[PDB]
Amino acid sequence: NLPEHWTDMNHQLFCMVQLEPGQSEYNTIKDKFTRTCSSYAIEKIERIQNAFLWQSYQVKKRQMDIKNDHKNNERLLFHGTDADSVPYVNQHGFNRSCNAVSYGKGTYFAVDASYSAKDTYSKPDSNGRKHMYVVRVLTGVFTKGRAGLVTPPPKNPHNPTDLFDSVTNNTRSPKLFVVFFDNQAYPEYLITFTA
Amino acid sequence: NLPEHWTDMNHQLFCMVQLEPGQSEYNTIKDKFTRTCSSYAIEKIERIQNAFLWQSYQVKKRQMDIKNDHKNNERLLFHGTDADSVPYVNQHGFNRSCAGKNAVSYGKGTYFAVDASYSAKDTYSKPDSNGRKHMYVVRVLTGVFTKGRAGLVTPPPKNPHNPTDLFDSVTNNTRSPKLFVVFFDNQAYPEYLITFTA
Ligand SMILES: Oc1ccc2c(c1)sc1nncn12
Repeated sequence: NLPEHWTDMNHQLFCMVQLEPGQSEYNTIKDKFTRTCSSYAIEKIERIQNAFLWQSYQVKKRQMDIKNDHKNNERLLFHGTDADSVPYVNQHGFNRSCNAVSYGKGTYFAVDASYSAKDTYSKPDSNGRKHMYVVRVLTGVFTKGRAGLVTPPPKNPHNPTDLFDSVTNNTRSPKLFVVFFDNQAYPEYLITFTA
Repeated sequence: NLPEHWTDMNHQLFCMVQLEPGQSEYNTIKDKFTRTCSSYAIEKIERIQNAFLWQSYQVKKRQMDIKNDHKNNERLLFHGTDADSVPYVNQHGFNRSCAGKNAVSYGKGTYFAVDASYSAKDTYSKPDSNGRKHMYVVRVLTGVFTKGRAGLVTPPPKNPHNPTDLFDSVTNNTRSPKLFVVFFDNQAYPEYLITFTA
């Protein structure tokens, strides 16, 4: 049950689709980036059409909507990666087992494109190209994280197995989210850009 | 997709169901266990009915069935754990970030044994304060596998020149597999808990 904005895949399950500059989809995603990254040059934006990653994400999304009994569990975040990790993330998504981990041993997602735009995350390749994903993240109900977490803390010490969905640096004004489970993040767009 | 032999859960998402000796379900697990663990005695066997884990598991199984060529992708395997781990596993399954380092390491992931005897070692199924040991019977998507290596944090590529086309799991020995390692969430469904004692 594959989204509208996706384009036909000739019965295949995976495709990177280069967006057309000037059209609505490219303009929406470019504007999310340029809010904090208007000094960088965008070379291209690719929609990630990964049927498997999508299915697994959508299943986790329906589970978290039931669990939390409301539907505001999704946020759009950024993730800066090096050139070598791009093929893996496109095909297999984010992997905590693969950078400071101050708020737990999960995958890190930035609210601001500027945070992910740092060279330590979006590592320039030899040609100077940087890579950042626009990611759908199931942040759900979150709390402050701390070093050493391997899962989010429980929502009550009385019930140790009922967990928060993610952790953040700051609950009132978050700038990053950590998630600790595969398939809590769908990599939706890859931005190729330069300094 | 909840299987029709599961007990009704009255719109609940999790339930442990104690099995009865003399039923085929209990007896087939007992026989699988006693095959290599005849010196131990089973206290009880519970069916694990976790709606969410089962759904995420079945999605990965259908994905691996499409990906691989008519492969038998799923094995029934054993997992020894400590009493402190049973509530997390029952509710959230098997988390590689919590895995113990195995005495013979074939990668940094969750280990599953062919033989109950392996899982029955006190190192895995640690005796609780009452002398009870705990072993899961687990549906595992082993898929297409190769000999593992201690450095692995994911299964290796089938081909070094295509680094993203991966083996599903690794084993200690591909001619005679005794353990499997899996590197991803929802690639194992904890189906039964065996409580046993000396
Ligand atoms: O401590 C970290 C580690 C990784 C990381 C961040 C903070 S923000 C970000 N965007 N992409 C990757 N990352």
